[PDB]
Amino acid sequence: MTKVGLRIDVDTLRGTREGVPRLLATLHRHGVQASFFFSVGPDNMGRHLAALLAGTAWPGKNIGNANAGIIRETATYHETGLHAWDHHAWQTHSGHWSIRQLEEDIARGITALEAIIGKPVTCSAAAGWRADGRVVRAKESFNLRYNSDCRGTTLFRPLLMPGQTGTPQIPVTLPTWDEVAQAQSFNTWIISRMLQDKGTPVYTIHAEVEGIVHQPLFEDLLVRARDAGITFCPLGELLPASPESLPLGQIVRGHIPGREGWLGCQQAVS
Repeated sequence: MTKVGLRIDVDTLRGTREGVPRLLATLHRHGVQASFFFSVGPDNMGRHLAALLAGTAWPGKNIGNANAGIIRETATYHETGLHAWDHHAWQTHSGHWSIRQLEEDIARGITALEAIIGKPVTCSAAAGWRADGRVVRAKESFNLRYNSDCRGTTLFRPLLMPGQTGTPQIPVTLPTWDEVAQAQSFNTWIISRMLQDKGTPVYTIHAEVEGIVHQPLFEDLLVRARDAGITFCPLGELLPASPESLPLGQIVRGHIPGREGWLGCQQAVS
């Protein structure tokens, strides 16, 4: 039996409203505990040009204000953490932002999420994986249990400077749907990839996709993974008792097939 961390990205109001409760019903039926990362601030996801009315040229609606009961309900049965304040803003401008500006944005998000759920937030994940070393320094202020800011191969402590390591990093090791899409073969291929990972396999889905349109597909993936020997757990479950066991690494600006843009890429040391 093979533990695969299941991460779920929520980036829009409609993913939170309609995607998450369907995901909650599905995961409850199939005994699966997962890890949700909520975008709680403005839905400006439309500015990339229902998404046509997603803050395309006007302030977007607060996702966490408009869904504070779903979010609350999620954090009752799942590890819960912070995806973004303004997802569009982070993935578009964070690479030019000062370390103060990254700190301030993570603050805004963490506060909104703790206002909704009423308990400490222990993990986070940069929108679009738009993170690097500066984001590591900015996230060190909040001293979270772990963070999932990059694509890599296995969990690791980032090295901030010689002798000092940061808050542990739980990378996404597997490609996503939208990077590979045939649809009926994708489940069989991703299960193969989950079973042959040499690291710690962490899979990422999106509440806008696997929670809405491709919910029957993702529920099939649940069934087949149970049978091929896989069990999905929240990412934090993959940490050992001592973060000392985790290897040293960094996050650097790299590129991945299927994504247009740079993103955070785990690396080894010097």
